[PDB]
Amino acid sequence: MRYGHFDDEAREYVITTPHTPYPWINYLGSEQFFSLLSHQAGGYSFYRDAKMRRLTRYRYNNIPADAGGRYLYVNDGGDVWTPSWLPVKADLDHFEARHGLGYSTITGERNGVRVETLFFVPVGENAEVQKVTVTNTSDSYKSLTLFSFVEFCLWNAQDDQTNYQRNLSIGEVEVEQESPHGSAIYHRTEYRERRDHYAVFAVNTQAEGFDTDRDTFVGAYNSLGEAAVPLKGESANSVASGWYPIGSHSVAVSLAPGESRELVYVLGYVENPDEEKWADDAKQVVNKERAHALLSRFATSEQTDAAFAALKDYWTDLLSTYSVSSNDEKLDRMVNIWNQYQCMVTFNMSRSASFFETGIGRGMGFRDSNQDLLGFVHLIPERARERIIDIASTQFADGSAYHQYQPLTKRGNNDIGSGFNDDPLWLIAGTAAYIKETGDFSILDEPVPFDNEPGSEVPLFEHLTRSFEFTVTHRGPHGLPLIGRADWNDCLNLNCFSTTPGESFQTTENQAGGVAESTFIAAQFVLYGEQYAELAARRGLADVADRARGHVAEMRDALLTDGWDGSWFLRAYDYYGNPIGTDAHDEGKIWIEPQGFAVMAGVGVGEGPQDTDAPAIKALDSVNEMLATDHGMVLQYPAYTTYQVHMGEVSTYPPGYKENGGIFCHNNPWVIIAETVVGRGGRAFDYYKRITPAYREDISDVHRLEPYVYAQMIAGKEAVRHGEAKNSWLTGTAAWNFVTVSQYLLGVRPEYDGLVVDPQIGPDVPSFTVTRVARGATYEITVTNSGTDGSRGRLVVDGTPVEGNLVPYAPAGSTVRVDVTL
Amino acid sequence: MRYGHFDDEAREYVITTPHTPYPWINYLGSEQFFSLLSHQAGGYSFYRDAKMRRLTRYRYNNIPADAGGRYLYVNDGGDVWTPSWLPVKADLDHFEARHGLGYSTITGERNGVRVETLFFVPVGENAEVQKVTVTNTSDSYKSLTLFSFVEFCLWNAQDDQTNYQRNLSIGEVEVEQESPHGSAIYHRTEYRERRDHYAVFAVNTQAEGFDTDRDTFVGAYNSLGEAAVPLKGESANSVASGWYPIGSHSVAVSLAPGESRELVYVLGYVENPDEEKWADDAKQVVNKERAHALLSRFATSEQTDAAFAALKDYWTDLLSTYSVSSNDEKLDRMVNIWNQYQCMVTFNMSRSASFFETGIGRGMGFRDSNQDLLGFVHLIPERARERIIDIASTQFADGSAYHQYQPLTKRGNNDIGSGFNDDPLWLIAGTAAYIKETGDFSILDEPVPFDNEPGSEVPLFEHLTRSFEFTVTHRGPHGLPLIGRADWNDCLNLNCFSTTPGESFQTTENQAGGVAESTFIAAQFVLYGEQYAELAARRGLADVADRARGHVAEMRDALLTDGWDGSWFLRAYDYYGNPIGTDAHDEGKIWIEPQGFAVMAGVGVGEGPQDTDAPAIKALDSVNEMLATDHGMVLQYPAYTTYQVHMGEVSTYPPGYKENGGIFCHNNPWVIIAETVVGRGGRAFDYYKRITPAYREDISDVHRLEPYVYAQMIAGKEAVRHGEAKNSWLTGTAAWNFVTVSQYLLGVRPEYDGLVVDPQIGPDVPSFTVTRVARGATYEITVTNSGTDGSRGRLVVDGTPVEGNLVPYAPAGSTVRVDVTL
Ligand SMILES: OC[C@H]1O[C@@H](O)[C@H](O)[C@@H](O)[C@@H]1O
Ligand SMILES: OC[C@H]1O[C@@H](O)[C@H](O)[C@@H](O)[C@@H]1O
Ligand SMILES: OC[C@H]1O[C@@H](O)[C@H](O)[C@@H](O)[C@@H]1O
Ligand SMILES: OC[C@H]1O[C@@H](O)[C@H](O)[C@@H](O)[C@@H]1O
Repeated sequence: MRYGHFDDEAREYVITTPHTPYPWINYLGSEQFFSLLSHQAGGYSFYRDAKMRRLTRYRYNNIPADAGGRYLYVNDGGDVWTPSWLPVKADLDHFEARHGLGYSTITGERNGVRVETLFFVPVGENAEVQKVTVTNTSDSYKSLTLFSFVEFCLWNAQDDQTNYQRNLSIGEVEVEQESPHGSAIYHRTEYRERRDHYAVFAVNTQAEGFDTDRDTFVGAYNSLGEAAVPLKGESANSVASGWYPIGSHSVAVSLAPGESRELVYVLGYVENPDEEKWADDAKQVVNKERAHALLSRFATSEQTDAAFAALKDYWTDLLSTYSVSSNDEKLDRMVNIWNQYQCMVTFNMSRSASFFETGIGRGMGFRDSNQDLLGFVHLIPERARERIIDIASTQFADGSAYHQYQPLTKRGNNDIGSGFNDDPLWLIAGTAAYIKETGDFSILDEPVPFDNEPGSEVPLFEHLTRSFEFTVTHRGPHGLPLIGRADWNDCLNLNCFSTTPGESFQTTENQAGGVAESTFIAAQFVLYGEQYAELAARRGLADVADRARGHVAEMRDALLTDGWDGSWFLRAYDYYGNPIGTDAHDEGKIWIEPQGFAVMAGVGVGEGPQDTDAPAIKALDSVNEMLATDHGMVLQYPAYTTYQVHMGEVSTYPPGYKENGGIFCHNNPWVIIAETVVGRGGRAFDYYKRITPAYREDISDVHRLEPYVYAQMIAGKEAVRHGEAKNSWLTGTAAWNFVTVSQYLLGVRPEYDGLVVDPQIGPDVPSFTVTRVARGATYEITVTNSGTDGSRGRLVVDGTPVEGNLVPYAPAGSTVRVDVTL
Repeated sequence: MRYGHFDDEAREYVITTPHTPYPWINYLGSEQFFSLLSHQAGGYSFYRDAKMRRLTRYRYNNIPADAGGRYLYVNDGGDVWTPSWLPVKADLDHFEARHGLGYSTITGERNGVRVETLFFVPVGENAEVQKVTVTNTSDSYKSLTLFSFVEFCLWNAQDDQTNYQRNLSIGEVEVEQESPHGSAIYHRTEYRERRDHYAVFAVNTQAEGFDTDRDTFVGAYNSLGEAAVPLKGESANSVASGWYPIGSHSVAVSLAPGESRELVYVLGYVENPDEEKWADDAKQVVNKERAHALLSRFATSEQTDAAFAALKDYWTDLLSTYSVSSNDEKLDRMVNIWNQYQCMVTFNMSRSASFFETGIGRGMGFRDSNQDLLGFVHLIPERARERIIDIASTQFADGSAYHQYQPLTKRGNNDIGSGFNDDPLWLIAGTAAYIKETGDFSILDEPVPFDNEPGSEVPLFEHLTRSFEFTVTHRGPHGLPLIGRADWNDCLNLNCFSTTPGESFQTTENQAGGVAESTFIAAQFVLYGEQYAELAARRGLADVADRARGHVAEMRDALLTDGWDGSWFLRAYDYYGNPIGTDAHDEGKIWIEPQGFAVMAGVGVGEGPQDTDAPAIKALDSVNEMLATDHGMVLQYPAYTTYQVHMGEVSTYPPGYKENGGIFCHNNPWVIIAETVVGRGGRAFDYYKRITPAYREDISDVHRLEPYVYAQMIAGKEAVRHGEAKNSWLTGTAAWNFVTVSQYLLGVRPEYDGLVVDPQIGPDVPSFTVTRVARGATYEITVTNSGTDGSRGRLVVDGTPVEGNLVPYAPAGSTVRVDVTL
């Protein structure tokens, strides 16, 4: 069953019941200011840093989940309710929430009163803005008191929740009932201290009253759903002095039948230059100039409406780079709208804040930066370019890099340090793609430091060389790369050997040496080894290139021998050299990562889909028989039922969950592409459909999480909860699925010397057109598709039949028409 | 107004309403296993380590506060309620909660049904046990279904609340409906991996049904107060697979009028040897032997009742060391019962967990270990002795020590390291007191390592020498000890100079050198310098002693000159040698720490209370005019109204809170004693009364926190919330107040060569007897007291008038009678 439906025209998902299987959130804000917003108005806002600069408080593991948010308590003749349904849970005659691009509306009607709220963060604005519309839809008169509600976080969220001995005493506000454009509350905790910023909560009309103390507003022994002030019908005008500060105003609205009222609220993040902090000599009153300026900017519905439409323009113009038209409206909505939206969010948010990720840790995987870039680089190339240079500057001079990178500080994480031997090659993956997309080889010439050390700068290409050579000099007895702490799979820790709860599986190493090898880094070395060879060759470094090709060929040999178990690739070699991922064993006979990434790199690919002796085909057939379920392909099988001390975290998970038999979506697109590579488009589109939001909307009660975005993890076949997802939104599944549907199924992928036009999607999408803007030009690609295994497209270019699958990059401002037949 | 009353004969505080100003908790367990228990049954349990080994989940900053705990949902013919009132909040005909020593009872009656629950942790047991008694007090028949409720924490509480990406997938249970003695649930999260321990939740009767999944028991979009299973009237028999695991059973009870039912529940922490973890070969089923054994131990009311009484015996026998009988029952109840109880708790719990301290950080201040010891050393000398040796082993070879000590690991905290130059002398304060109490000078001969380094062991006395000499070699231009990062006052950071939110005020040092001095360490050096001199001299090290006396005399000189502002002592010298705590300034003219500790050490004490030119009297008169309020003495005055970058954290607090103008109770007993020293007992007893639980019970609505225990912080005169407390229970206020009332007001303090009998309490306690057991002997001390300033007691010993105030230590098993006249 479903709990809403897609509104393609509006570019929205519309949730028609407050009773979802789990809270479904949206992301607001696209620059420095962000918001988490559920269909019930829960979650929070933060500027830049979701740990140190969080404006509002949100409790993970609340009972019930999503119990606090931005609330507008309606008091209608004594009866108190909220349009978000929660916290109050009053019977609503109508409820609807619409999640769109950088905004959401929530609407509730009860007893002849309808409240619509537009939530969004404006462009060029560090503020969450609420446009409220109250409509008397009854035949009688209405006289209402509306109580707005926000609960503040004391900025640093880790502290706010763990350091009560200090922080129950530092809460401070200022109250400005007669604000230039209405009424406003200032949460200024620690502005007295080292903070040069405060928060503002305001409404563009004169408030009847207010409240900044949470215990006075809500009452003792009261849940948000029973708050005392709204039931009383009148604000308590509480002034906070420590404890829990809130933003709250009462607004009086009288309405004839059919008559409506519009109100605008702003949640703002205001900073001041250090010298400009105080309005007064005594340094007690905050300087509110900038806060008034922001509030002058949203004093009217007309202003607000314009900021909104502008936001709509931003996103409208942003998503013009790639779109498709098909028989299949689910594919269309994913390719054009929801998958691209999700990829921008992963860029803007990294892995900081989610209903699952708790926003306390500020870091993000070096490997995750790089994979994420592949999904948004067609949208924001100049930004992408700047990202590639940021992360590459933290790279150690020996080729390794920090396993985690801080986007806010643009520095590697020292505490975690290095050691994950797949991390380095990921920088090549990022560079190569960025350049194929833009043709900006100039970046390779850009100066980049090692470990952010001034005067150590070398051309970026030399960094790729460090990354390439790192694997060459760190191989094991079989010639496969040493795994180090882990490869892509963080829970594969072969140098951990831990028996002590609370030691870090990824960092702690209880045995010093060993020979642990990974087939996945091997496959990655062949794949991104050849991309590096391509870049060195074009660069004019022919000697370096042929030589790197030489290593790549060596790794290709190793995989197909020491890396091959007979019907699929081994996953790794352990500390003592015994194989991992072999049919000889009982559990973890087969792992998905090396099967997909290795065939992604042509290793084992024979003559065709018919070449069933081709290892790549044996592997892919093994992946189908042993790992693929209706819900996606599981990570390995069988899952580990007892703890394997030699293998780190992977076996600490119960069968069917996460890295132990979970369906890790991130790595499924690897098999999908591998399937287009070997020439089985139908099987590739099948797999892609099994894990894609649009196609899972029907089984929402199983999925639980948002039907519009990818989640990291869907419980595998050995979990009772199979089909159930966790960890939605922030995941490399987005980037890799976009790259899969856009470049391999649809078949439109940038190359250095032109645009490949190679569709591989199977019979289920017989016809489609792709519109893409590449190098200033627009290509219109009209595909007629039998979808037959091993059929590749013939291009007709601008009315003239051509040979091969590459289309030459036309000049900027050009329109090229490409006819493809499969 | 009050919310209960003291029950002295039961040794309990009884809270007669569920509607306290704030949740009032108790501590259960006295060995390895502890529980936090509010008057509403909220809080949690943990074994040893409140961070890594926490059995049950508790949310700080819940709305409303205290919303989850151990709940027994009563379903009486459809009407669902709880005896703890919360979560459900059903109208109760009767409610009462009684907090006693290591146990509590909670009782609720609604519609002819009464449920009494005895909560306690048994001696020699790692388990919280609940004795439930259901009594049909109506004239009609009753048929009830009781639903027990516990919500598990996934052991590591920091992880459990921040690592959802991993931990929403690792929740596991086992359900045993037919347990040897009833029904039991096993929470075994991560037992699959590195944990050798699980938890058990059971009832000594056959359960009708069960539930281990929180979302099924409580329901979607439901608060604990609305849980779905109890409303339904029947358990859902949920099996937890990830998400949130709970312990819950339904029990069917039918009752004729007047007839009652008794049920026993156990919350248990069961470990297994590594080789004994599994009942099965497949290693899937937990070995429940030890869990069954524990449950066999509490299968009956008779067993339970005996464990209870034994617990009562433990505490009855434990608090036999010191008691007083007086006209004043509040003094009596504090001296005999509540103050002594609180001191044991600080020992057992350190600073790990309370409703204000969040149990995530495992550490405790080195200085706090030492001061705490002074309050419980008469109770548990052998343990104390072991503590003194534990902390002293982490001390660096140069005299400094870790500022924080881990009691569980018996290791100094490395991350925080050293630098707080008052910390070292605190080890002398601990040793000297322990030895005066016991006469065990043998400890001074004990081998102790520096920084836990094998082979570095030196006699303990040498450690005291390191501590003594550390101050001698770390003095400033005026001859006062360099403050380092801070002295006792952690928020006095003179080498911080920070302007960056999130830098640690106590550790980060933005300026390398300076000359910051502290008068408080100076006073501490004179006080504990002379104790050290006494110990070296007795030890036979005459040269070392006279020499240390020499330094002590030098420090005395410095304080009364470079340390004296005219009418009180300066607080310190800053980084650039400018005074802090001087009448020349506008804010922080006077600080309390150096006034009390310095006169505690006789610095400035003249001829008598009449000697008004004596600096000690000027200082103490200054403390009275400028710092003392009806609620206690404030920390400094006036409080800082703007941030002082040169002074660290102290000024980040708003006036009247914590270290900036808050009433820090810990340091008030310093002035109180200093007042008995100068000979003003009435003023000393006045001050003591202003901050003591028994005497504040009347103004509970102001205090807010528990009226039976000391809190760390009462808002000072410049806070609007003046009179309001925070941070109850875990504080050095307990130790120091006990030492104040027991040794200085009442006047009974151990010395090396005998027992001083020197009362100084003022007119308000005209007569009292003290019963003290010291060195195996019992002293009965009968005081007749005019309470006149400057009157000190004349001892008559065993019928014979004697001279001076010292009574010779009689042999073990003796009874000495001491008559005192004042
Ligand atoms: O780190 C512990 C310290 O935190 C500071 O913020 C508090 O003001 C102080 O009372 C406490 O000792
Ligand atoms: O464990 C597999 C993957 O897990 C993800 O949670 C991490 O972000 C990613 O870096 C890793 O490759
Ligand atoms: O450190 C982040 C990692 O945490 C592990 O517990 C998870 O299994 C893995 O998916 C994730 O990448
Ligand atoms: O800050 C003053 C006091 O604060 C307490 O929290 C610290 O534990 C104690 O060491 C210090 O003396």
